[PDB]
Amino acid sequence: VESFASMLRHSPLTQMGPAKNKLVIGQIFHIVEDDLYIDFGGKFHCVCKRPEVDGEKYQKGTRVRLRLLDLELTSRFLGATTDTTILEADAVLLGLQES
Amino acid sequence: ANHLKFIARTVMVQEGNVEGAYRTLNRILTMDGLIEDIKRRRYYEKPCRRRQRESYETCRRIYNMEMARKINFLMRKNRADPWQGC
Amino acid sequence: PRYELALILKAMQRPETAAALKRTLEALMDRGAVVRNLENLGERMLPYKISAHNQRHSRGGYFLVDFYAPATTVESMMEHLSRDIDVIRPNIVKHPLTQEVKECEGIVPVPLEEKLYSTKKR
Amino acid sequence: SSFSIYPPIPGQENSLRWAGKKFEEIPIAHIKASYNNTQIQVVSAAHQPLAHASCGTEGFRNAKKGTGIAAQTAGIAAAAKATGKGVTHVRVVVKGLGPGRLSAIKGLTMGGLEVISITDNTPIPHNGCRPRKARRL
Amino acid sequence: ATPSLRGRLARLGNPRRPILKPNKPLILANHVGERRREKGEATCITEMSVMMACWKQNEFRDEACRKEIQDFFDCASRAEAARKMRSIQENLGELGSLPPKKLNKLLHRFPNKPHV
RNA sequence: AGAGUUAAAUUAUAACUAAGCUGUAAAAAGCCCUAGUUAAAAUAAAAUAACCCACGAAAGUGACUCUAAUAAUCCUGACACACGAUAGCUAGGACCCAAACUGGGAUUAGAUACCCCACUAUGCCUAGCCCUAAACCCAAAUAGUUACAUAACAAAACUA
Ligand SMILES: [Mg+2]
Ligand SMILES: [Mg+2]
Ligand SMILES: [Mg+2]
Ligand SMILES: [Mg+2]
Ligand SMILES: [Mg+2]
Ligand SMILES: [Mg+2]
Ligand SMILES: [Mg+2]
Ligand SMILES: [Mg+2]
Ligand SMILES: [Mg+2]
Ligand SMILES: [Mg+2]
Ligand SMILES: [Mg+2]
Ligand SMILES: [Mg+2]
Ligand SMILES: [Mg+2]
Ligand SMILES: [Mg+2]
Ligand SMILES: [Mg+2]
Ligand SMILES: [Mg+2]
Ligand SMILES: [Mg+2]
Ligand SMILES: [Mg+2]
Ligand SMILES: [Mg+2]
Repeated sequence: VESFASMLRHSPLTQMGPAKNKLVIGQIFHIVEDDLYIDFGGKFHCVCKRPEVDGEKYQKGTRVRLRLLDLELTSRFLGATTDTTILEADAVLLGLQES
Repeated sequence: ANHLKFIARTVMVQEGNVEGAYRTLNRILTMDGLIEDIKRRRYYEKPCRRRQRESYETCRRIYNMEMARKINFLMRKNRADPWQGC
Repeated sequence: PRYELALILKAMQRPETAAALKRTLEALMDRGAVVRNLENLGERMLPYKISAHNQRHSRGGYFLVDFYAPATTVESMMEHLSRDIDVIRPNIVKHPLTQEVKECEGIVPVPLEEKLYSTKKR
Repeated sequence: SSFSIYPPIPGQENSLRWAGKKFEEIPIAHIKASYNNTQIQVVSAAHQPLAHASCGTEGFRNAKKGTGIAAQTAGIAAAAKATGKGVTHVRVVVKGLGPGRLSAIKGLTMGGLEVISITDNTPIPHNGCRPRKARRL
Repeated sequence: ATPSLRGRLARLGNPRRPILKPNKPLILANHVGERRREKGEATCITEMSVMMACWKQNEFRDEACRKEIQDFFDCASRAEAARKMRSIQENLGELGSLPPKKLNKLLHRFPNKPHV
């Protein structure tokens, strides 16, 4: 049987190290007009805007390439005990899953 | 007074539009606080009174700065809501 | 190098300048100084008009004199350069090469300050 | 078109003329804009006064001469008396912070005179004499 | 960058002497303030003065100067149209920012926690 | 603490030019030996940097330079010792500018105030006194803990 520690140590999310500037693969699970809700598999989805080039190629279910900035957007503000979560992740939409 | 003249707080007007040059000057002076300083030196302001002002200003700035920061951080989430009428 | 003498001399011809520098350095060696070096930063238009010795000056020659001197004597040299009518304006600074540069390791970022207020629920 | 906001230093070769004169040779229009009154004096590059006009000179009286209108009227007048003595272009120097600042400037233009550079020289002490006490104790 | 808060306020732990004395506590509020309406100043004053000069000169006969009258009128029309049409668009469009209502709602969706 | 120095203003004072200048919510009184520009010693005070948070026991200290210099192998401690903002006193010197007082001008029922103009003690330097402040960060010094735990408000609660 695999101890939890053993799993955590080998997982791809541990392999990544710091999540700044990492090329990642993500998949679009929801759309509002120009807004793509992209699950890249970490915790929170990110949300990017539908690009001008090949706009109609982006559909629920599509796969895309992301540049991860921050795994969760969070900060502490003046006078607060805890940080504030936006409940989102920060990413740059590059192109779609060149294959 | 012992410096050379006309090199300082001087703007040269372009294509003869003066209102614009003057605006530029006034922006230069506002930016460097020369305007507030001029205005504040019309009367004297006793030291304790000045201490109090500086402190109030810095508080004010801290707060505005931080509120602004939280605005620009929260700004993403103003987008049309995905989950409407859930 | 221990002190730095910043000399601003009246702007003149070659020989008279040379003379003023010579007599100046001599005075320095008589107040007990040891002169390391003599640098010439050229003659320029002074940044503002300088009034000295019933003259209103526009240009000036610039010189640095690095020298070691007994602590007592800075007042003496100062007195001397004061009353020389060829000097536009003298100054004596602790030589900038004595102070040595500590290492900025970097900028330590300062976190927002916490717990300035209690946990009261308004 | 390269246009520098900064004026032409004297030692420079820089070639710009207005009616054939160097930037240095152009007359100066001094404007003192103070809270109860605005005064204007146009002067030679060599500092011989050409023309003088103030809001008082213009026949306003105590409070009225504070206003912008008054200032403008003094501007026009100054510029007339000036163009009489034949000054086409002038470099403005604005001294003071008042109700009459801008107004007297564009009054100098309205009154048929051409403004090239507009400088602010306002006394800003770096802490000399202590100004008078505040109003309403 | 925000001005430093370390060491500034007077607190039992702080070694030094206060720098700020805040009048009201520094805690981000959950709403913003309401935009200050612009102080008005007189309009058309220049065209007025030019017309008044034209009158003083020509002895107040209206036939004499039709240009300055007509242009003062034109200007007063542009100031009326300005007063009417600028009110609404200055009251809606903030340019790069949001109307204070939307900001307040956004700030209630992700409020400050003083407590806990 | 000494000694030396001065950029920005400001002023004596001349030179031109203009009849006004100053002053307010608005005026008056004042000044026209005034005003603008160009020249300028002395005196006093130290834009910006500072959105910094350092030094000192505290009071206090933020123009520049140099000299001297910031007790204790660091517990607490007086009525003893040495200091101590502003104001004030004595004596001598300074005086740009500010200004209690006072005198003019308004305001008002009155106005021994607020507002306007002049001007003094005083603010400065040397020497000596005086020993007071909302001298308050209204939170004693020195070691500690974040356990138990909300009168209220405020700057969270506590141990020795
Ligand atoms: Mg009182
Ligand atoms: Mg301390
Ligand atoms: Mg309070
Ligand atoms: Mg000076
Ligand atoms: Mg004198
Ligand atoms: Mg009178
Ligand atoms: Mg300074
Ligand atoms: Mg020690
Ligand atoms: Mg002890
Ligand atoms: Mg005392
Ligand atoms: Mg005294
Ligand atoms: Mg005396
Ligand atoms: Mg006196
Ligand atoms: Mg006075
Ligand atoms: Mg009286
Ligand atoms: Mg002394
Ligand atoms: Mg105190
Ligand atoms: Mg007490
Ligand atoms: Mg004790």
